Amino acid sequence: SAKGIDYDKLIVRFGSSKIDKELINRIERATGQRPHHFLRRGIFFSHRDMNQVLDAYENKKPFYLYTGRGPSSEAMHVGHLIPFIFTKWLQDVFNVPLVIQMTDDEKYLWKDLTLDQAYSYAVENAKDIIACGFDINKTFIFSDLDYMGMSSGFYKNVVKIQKHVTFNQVKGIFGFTDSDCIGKISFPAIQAAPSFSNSFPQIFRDRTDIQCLIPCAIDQDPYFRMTRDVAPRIGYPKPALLHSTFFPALQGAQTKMSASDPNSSIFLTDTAKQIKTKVNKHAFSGGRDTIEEHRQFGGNCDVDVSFMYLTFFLEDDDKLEQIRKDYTSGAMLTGELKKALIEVLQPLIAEHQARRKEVTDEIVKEFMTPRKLSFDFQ
Amino acid sequence: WTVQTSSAKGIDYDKLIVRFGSSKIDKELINRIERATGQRPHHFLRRGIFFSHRDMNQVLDAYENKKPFYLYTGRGPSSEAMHVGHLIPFIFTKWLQDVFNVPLVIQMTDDEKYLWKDLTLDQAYSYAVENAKDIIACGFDINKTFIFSDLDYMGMSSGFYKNVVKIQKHVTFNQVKGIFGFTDSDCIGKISFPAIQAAPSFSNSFPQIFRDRTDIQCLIPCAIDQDPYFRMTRDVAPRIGYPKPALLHSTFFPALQGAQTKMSASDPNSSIFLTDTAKQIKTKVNKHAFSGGRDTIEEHRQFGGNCDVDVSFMYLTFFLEDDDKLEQIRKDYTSGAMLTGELKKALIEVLQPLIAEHQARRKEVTDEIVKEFMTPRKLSFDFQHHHH
Ligand SMILES: Nc1ncnc2c1ncn2[C@@H]1O[C@H](COP(=O)(O)OC(=O)[C@@H](N)Cc2c[nH]c3ccccc23)[C@@H](O)[C@H]1O
Ligand SMILES: N[C@@H](Cc1c[nH]c2ccccc12)C(=O)O
Ligand SMILES: [Cl-]
Ligand SMILES: [Cl-]
Ligand SMILES: [Cl-]
Ligand SMILES: [Cl-]
Ligand SMILES: [Cl-]
Ligand SMILES: [Cl-]
Ligand SMILES: [Cl-]
Ligand SMILES: [Cl-]
Ligand SMILES: [Cl-]
Repeated sequence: SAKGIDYDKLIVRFGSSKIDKELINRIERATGQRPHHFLRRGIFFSHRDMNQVLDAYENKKPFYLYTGRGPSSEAMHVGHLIPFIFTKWLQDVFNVPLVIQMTDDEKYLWKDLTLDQAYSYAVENAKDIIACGFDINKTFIFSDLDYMGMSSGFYKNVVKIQKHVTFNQVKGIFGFTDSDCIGKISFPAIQAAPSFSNSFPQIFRDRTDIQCLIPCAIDQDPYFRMTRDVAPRIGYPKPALLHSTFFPALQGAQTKMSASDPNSSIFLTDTAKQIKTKVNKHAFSGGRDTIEEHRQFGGNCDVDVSFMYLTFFLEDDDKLEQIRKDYTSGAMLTGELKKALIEVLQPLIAEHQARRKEVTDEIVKEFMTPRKLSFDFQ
Repeated sequence: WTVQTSSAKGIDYDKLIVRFGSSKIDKELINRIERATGQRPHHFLRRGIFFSHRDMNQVLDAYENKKPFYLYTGRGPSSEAMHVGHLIPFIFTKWLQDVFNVPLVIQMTDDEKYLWKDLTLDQAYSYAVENAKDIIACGFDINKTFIFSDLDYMGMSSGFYKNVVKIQKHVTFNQVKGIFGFTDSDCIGKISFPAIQAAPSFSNSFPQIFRDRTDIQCLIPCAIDQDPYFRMTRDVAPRIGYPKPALLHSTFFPALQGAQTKMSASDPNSSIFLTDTAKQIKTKVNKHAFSGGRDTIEEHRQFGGNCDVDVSFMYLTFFLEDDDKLEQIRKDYTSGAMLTGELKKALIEVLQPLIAEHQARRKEVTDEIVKEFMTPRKLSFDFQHHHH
């Protein structure tokens, strides 16, 4: 479907629960802040135990944030930023510590990479993540390869989890086969491990009762569905989830943007010209065949990739609505909608590149150094 | 354990060597060890207890060309209960360390036991520490040996987990399915554990001790039941740029009721535990050690005893140091001149001081000592690793 995938159905067959006006109102109530547009516009549409997190936050109880990034390469696209942009907002609004897993071991196992390459992509991607604005005093960005060997609790949990997840379970959840290397088969435990606070003793005082909130693209849910199942089996609380939709590929919402097909992506390193070019020449249009027909029948926002992008990056709700109405009425031609998006993306990407340029190795190193964060858990 | 576990003579090891594709330790190899070490080869070697190997000549070539090599063996801490059989590989390894003068690495697989058994991480780990005491009691040099818990070292090593992952990358579920008989129903922890046992075969898993060196020859002494793990390790090694580990296989220490089984810590009276009192040792031998003697004393004087099925005699071949006395007991038992009671009495006079001495040495292992042994650190050996 050109309308993108059916998320309402995805929620159902996934067992998650939808983020309704009720939950969005509570989030605004508890925080006293207007909810981020990702929630208002349905971009972050699903969740698991978000009310629990809210209860905890409601009663001054602690909780922490956790997301990850598979460093497949030094090239990242705007799609990759969505969950991070949101996680950064969550960190500022709730003012909690954040844990960001860089699965360099995952990509070593799955791709034709060297340990050093994989590790090197984590460090490089971390600069982009730091460019999103995370507070150096409230966030630990770690590489699985490095951290496994310098944590008195990370591996211990990986093992616990490994004892409670069978090969059948992962064949059924992730689709592994008898031909997959043992590394792949047991990897899910690595990604599940950061859901438990005692995986990070340096930041949590050996405590294991701290609520964990995991914001992520819906495609990561199977790992945490599995995590939540074992949490009780090993005496730990279930991590909560906040699911986001996929950022659409240029060719159409039928697919999500993917570094695999570079033609469907707008990279964080693309020049202003390349951005303009990819949008004009490749962004699927919900507009009409001829401009005459466009003026007459108007465009279809529900399948127009450029409009969808504005939904993610145009913050002003009024300007977005105006644009929706004028495109739907024909008052605006896809060429203008296109130009409107381009004027939003170019600065968004240029600014990001400017931020990235500021994060030095000394800075990346501190972010990645296991340490006590400016929080007290006693 | 597959063929011969029915015969009273125990497993057929020469037929096991062919199956496993290993090499038999013959007189040439034994004499080469003697010439290379300037020592009389340990009796386990002289008597065929350590009968098989893989690349031992490679280790010897390296040693003779002044190249270095290190030792690697391990223990699965199923419980605090260790028996006489568990000492065999350690006693031999301790001899290998003194004789060749090389660093030693000993893996305590608490994670393996946590995976396979009904234990808590703290239990498994404490078993590692306790067992570590008995192992230290075998006389290992604290300046030449590093004993580590898996649960501990994994989380404090810059090279261990990396090698485990490299190994995990080159071993398929199918591969371990056909080697260890794993199945779709096992936990993922087990499926991949073989990589944990494989990892210490490579020197860069111990950066502190070998200074990031990646080419140091490794010798693994163990009971043949551990070979599968290393047939696998030897396979992946080249695939990941590392040298293959050499091996020295030992036979199984017999269970009291017969060489049909292997002495297992599960059967309290199938073994002579290191904690047993003099009286308990005496009792176990006389009452439970399968006899190769004849049904009646008359048949015995006429047709003599059978040393190939007699458990007490098998134990003597493992612990009676004096070759001549062992032969005399063998000759006399076979001729029927000696009764099983007398043979039994000889073994008891050997086992009691042995176990007594071990229990006494183990009492000398203070908390601080076990800690230093398990603390990653540079050992009394230097390795040069130059590069720009
Ligand atoms: N009946 C017997 N007769 C003689 N020696 C025996 C007997 N039963 C056990 N052993 C030796 O004891 C050590 C521990 O083996 P476990 O199976 O307890 O422990 C285990 O489960 C191993 N996977 C632990 C391990 C980890 N890495 C290693 C490297 C080499 C040898 C062993 C290991 C071993 O040295 C073993 O050869
Ligand atoms: N496995 C994810 C990265 C990741 C690890 N942990 C996470 C937690 C939340 C979101 C993503 C992650 C990927 O391949 O991209
Ligand atoms: Cl609603
Ligand atoms: Cl309400
Ligand atoms: Cl690839
Ligand atoms: Cl010979
Ligand atoms: Cl033999
Ligand atoms: Cl058990
Ligand atoms: Cl490799
Ligand atoms: Cl008589
Ligand atoms: Cl140098």
